[PDB]
Amino acid sequence: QNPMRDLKIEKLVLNISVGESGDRLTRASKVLEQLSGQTPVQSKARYTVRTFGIRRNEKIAVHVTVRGPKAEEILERGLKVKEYQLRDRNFSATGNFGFGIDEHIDLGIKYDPSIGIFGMDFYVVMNRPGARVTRRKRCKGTVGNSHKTTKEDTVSWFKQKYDADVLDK
Amino acid sequence: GKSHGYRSRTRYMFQRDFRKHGAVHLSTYLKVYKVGDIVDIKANGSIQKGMPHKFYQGKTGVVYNVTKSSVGVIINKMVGNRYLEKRLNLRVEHIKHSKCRQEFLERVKANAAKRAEAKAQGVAVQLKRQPAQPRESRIVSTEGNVPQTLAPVPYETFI
Amino acid sequence: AKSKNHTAHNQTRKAHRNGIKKPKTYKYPSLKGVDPKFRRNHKHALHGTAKALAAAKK
Amino acid sequence: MARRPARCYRYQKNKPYPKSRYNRAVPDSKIRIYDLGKKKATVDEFPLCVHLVSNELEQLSSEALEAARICANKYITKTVGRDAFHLRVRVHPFHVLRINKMLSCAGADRLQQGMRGAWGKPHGLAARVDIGQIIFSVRCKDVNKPVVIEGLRRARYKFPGQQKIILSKKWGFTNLDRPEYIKKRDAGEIKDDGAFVKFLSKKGSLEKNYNEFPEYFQNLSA
Amino acid sequence: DAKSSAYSSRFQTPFRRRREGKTDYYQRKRLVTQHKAKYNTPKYRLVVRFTNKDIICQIISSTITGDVVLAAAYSHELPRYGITHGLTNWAAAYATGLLIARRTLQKLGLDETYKGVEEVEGEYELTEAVEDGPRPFKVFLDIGLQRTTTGARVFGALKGASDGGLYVPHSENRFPGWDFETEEIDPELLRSYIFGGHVSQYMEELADDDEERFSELFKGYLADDIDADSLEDIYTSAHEAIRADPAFKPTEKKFTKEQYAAESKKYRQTKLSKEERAARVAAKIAALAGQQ
RNA sequence: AGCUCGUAUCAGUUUUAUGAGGUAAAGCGAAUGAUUAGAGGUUCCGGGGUCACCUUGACCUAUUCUCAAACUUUAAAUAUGUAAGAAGUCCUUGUUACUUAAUUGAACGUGGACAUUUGAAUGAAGAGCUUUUAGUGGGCCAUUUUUGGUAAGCAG
RNA sequence: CAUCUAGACAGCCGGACGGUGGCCAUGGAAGUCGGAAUCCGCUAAGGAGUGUGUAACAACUCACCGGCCGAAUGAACUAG
RNA sequence: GAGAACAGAAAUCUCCAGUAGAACAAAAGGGUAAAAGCCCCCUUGAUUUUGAUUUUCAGUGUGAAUACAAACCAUGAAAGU
RNA sequence: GGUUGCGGCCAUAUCUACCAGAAAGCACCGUUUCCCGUCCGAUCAACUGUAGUUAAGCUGGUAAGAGCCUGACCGAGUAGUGUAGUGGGUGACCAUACGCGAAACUCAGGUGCUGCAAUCU
Repeated sequence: QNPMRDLKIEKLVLNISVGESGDRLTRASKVLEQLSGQTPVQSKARYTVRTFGIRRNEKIAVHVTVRGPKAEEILERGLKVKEYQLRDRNFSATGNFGFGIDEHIDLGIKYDPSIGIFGMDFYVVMNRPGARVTRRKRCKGTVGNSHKTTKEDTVSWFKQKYDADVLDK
Repeated sequence: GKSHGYRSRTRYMFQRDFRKHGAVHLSTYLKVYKVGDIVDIKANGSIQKGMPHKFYQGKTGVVYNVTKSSVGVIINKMVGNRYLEKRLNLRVEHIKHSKCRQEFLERVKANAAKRAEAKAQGVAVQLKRQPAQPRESRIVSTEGNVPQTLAPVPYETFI
Repeated sequence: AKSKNHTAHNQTRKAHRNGIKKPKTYKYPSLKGVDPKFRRNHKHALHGTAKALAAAKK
Repeated sequence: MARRPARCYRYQKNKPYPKSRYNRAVPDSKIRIYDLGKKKATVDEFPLCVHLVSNELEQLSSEALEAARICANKYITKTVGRDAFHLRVRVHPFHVLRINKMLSCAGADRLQQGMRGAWGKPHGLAARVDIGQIIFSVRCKDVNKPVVIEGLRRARYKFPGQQKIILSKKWGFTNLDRPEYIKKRDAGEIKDDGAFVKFLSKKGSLEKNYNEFPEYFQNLSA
Repeated sequence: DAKSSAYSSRFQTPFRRRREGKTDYYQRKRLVTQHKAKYNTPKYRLVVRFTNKDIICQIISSTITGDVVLAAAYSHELPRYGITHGLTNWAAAYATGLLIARRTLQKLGLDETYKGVEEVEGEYELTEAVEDGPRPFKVFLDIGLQRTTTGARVFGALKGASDGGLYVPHSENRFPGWDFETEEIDPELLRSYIFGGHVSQYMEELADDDEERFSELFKGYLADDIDADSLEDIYTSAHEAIRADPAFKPTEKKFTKEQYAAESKKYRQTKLSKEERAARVAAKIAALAGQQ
């Protein structure tokens, strides 16, 4: 159809949410910089809940965002543990999709001592070439309704790549 | 305890007008005020610096001072049995040019032009305004306008 | 004990018996509150044009 | 404590004083039901509308509204059954009455300061009505006209002031006259909505008007 | 989605150019306003805008009915002066800033004085007022919605206008070569940016590296056979030609405005009036109900 | 007690032009806060009924009834500000240490043209200004608006 | 609003074949019934009657017309 | 609202809608959206000299505020504040 | 007449869907050595207008579109209100006289115009 209307990986964000901060968070930061090749940032907690052991601005989470071919190769190895198959669920109404795993230290990297075992949440943001018009400073417009990402075009993109299957339930 | 603060009873008069909130449109900051020009005060409530008192909203006075981001306006204020002149340092977004003066100015230009033409022809060219004079006699014909009769309507409850 | 606290009865009639007269402003009003850069220049302009008219009238 | 007579709060002497964030300790209304009878009936079932209309600018208390609601309902239910009428109490008691409670015992001058601190605590609710404002609207069939007339006449005795009973040329509770409602019902511009009807407008999306009023466009093609 | 009627009724739209996104009106208020004791003297704005493949510089003054233009300089007039490729770089921004400064100086008749700097060395220098003469023309840089970044092209045009004799007030913190550890500019790095050393050193490194990206980019350089050492020569030639003839020779304008209006009107959509709108809904009220 | 002048730099007034207001009214298929009734559309963020089951716990949409001194899109009447010229208008060119890129503007000017009416109506009964001092500084009633109060020849 | 010379509203004389007998809890379903309405063989006259009679006629006025009186009447309201 | 291992009403992330229904120390009201809100950066103008003006008003004080002049600074790239 | 830059009035300009766009221009797009800034060259900064594209932005058109604006002898001279009466009524309030005069509703039309400068089969 149109080469400017095909999907691509805008960004792919790995977020983890540790129950507290400290040594577990610093091991969580170094496993992500070994994962991504770039340093992550430590998300501070918004409030105090009384049930999760978190207080405000405690840095209870770590997230990092990869883009481009680094995001593409980490999604290939992110579906290798998810067996290149997924559900009709986990796809957002705006075309984005994400999935959670329970291990990365012995997934595709070498295990090293004193780092722990950490699961993580992959989340993938899908759009077309042309998403700058809602992100640039001068003339921050909208996106056209024939140019948005839906569930249907992104599961079709998930079919044409990875030779994947949907609705494993 | 009763209160008589600077902006007491200014809930509605220091609003912004409906769907006219936000920043002031930029013809206000580009209008030029000279000393002796007549302005009327309508305090834009979105800007708090240089805000006039609640008495001066809707008042009208001559500009005696023109300053960096503000003007100086002379307002007569009824204080008991006499008027006192009040000098207001107001930012230009709380004022606008009164159109009563410019209507007088175009009447002056019309009167000067009519006096210039009355030097040639039509002297006594009626410089003064006349009020709405009573109407002269007219003939009201009835072709196509036969007078339809009317009667009072009966009392109908209409409910 | 108690009395009348405040009443604006007869106050307008009192003000209008001698009339609420206008302040009766003059030509050349007071330059008190005008911009001091303008006022210093206005002094120097009138000092110049006084001598200019004196030299014009010799 | 015992309630004052209705002559204390008959006239609209005060500003309307609703239950709000400033007036919080207000007792609940003695009237709670405002649609009675077959309120689920269609508008075509009850063509006649009879209005009880105030002729005086006054206040109707919530107790007077509840007593008149009970008395009017009891007569019409006993006479022509339950599903032959729909009674609607138009006015609502939002105005809160205030009472300055005076002690009636001996030596009350020591414990009460008189008109010092005389602001009244909330007493009850009242419905502020104007001249020509409709109090009760009872719709029914054309057969049960004098039953509803006598039911609304028995409701006047519980009401202060002077009230008049008029039959309405409106088709039920609608704002349209009886001939105008007949034309729109015959042209298919009227859709039932349980208690009221939705009318077909000549403005709006034609796709939504086709989805909501298919009978009009079928009859236009006919 | 599916906004309520009450929301649309109460919705106060912003100003139209805020809705478009081209104007910061909070910024505009404190640029275009004037000291009220400077009664009818306009405040002149040097507006440098960056669309793709263009630098748009215009000296403009805000009035009641809109902004009038003194001198507007664009990128595509620089192929006349010699700059054939790279019409949106830092050096081209300096050239069009130099061009608009010389253009408005000759428009107001101050071309003989206020030469700025004939030879460029890359130092922060405000154009001083001459002794017993007219003051330099005071314009102010209105960068609009671009971000204030050290070593940006809007400060390239700011430097170019200041070097052209136009008095535009600024500091050297946003010029390239600005040290963040001391308050000292790098004049050699600024001069290299002025004459295109940030492109020529990229060209010689890419030529030493490979050929594929050196032919995908810079293909107009190979088309006109200009080299890395010739960038400074053609930019100095562009600077001398700008000083010599800033007189704004306009283009030819072939196939003129009546034909321009005619050809645009044939490929435009006309509006159906009340009669055509009533006819087309009468067609669709019968078509969507025609025994449907 | 006057003083300065002699029909005004005026007026408890209107008209015209131009504002300003947010009360009365009106409005809740307009926001906010209340409000009565039903109609139609669900995610495993419960079906309490046979695990995707007609199975009632919402929410949303479109209606509908009634309001609001401390709600409001709107919005009067009355009352209120200003102006309706000779201290003004137009043209030329003088000062500045102010301002301008400028022999640019601002302010103050110098010269010159400004009757049928010197620039709306009506009146002016003299206008303006200054001094000095007495008494008073408990009020009350009536129409209308209005607060507290059940009301008062009540209080405000 | 309903009748009215085809005879009205009053007044006075005459009036239920049996329809409650496979439709009635069969409370006292045969009088006029509290949980019911439609039946002609007549139906101006033959009524689950306007009428909890508390015992398959224990009771009169009345459902609606006749009779002949031969002119307007009745009902619901409204306000002086 | 839609989702994402632990993770559910509520821990962190992402996207969409969102005229402000948030926040602006504190009562209530007004005002504010590339902001007056949140985050980041730099500072001390919360400085000096006195004057004038507005409100309360006797057009007195006090308090608070407003616009400047002369400086000297802060910030910004500047206008400006 | 189209576009671009800066605008004036700040919805007749907004919003929700759908369609169209010749040439120019805008835009998406292409790449990170330097200035620059981030977790992330996504934003921003730089470089090339070169590999492409109208897909989107943008503009224009369509909707018995919602909204908004204008007008109406449309509601309605109605509600309200100034003045007046030794008017009425027990009062509540209403009526009249001389004026002024709405709002919701309903109907009809419309859906940006314009300034400066540049550019365009």
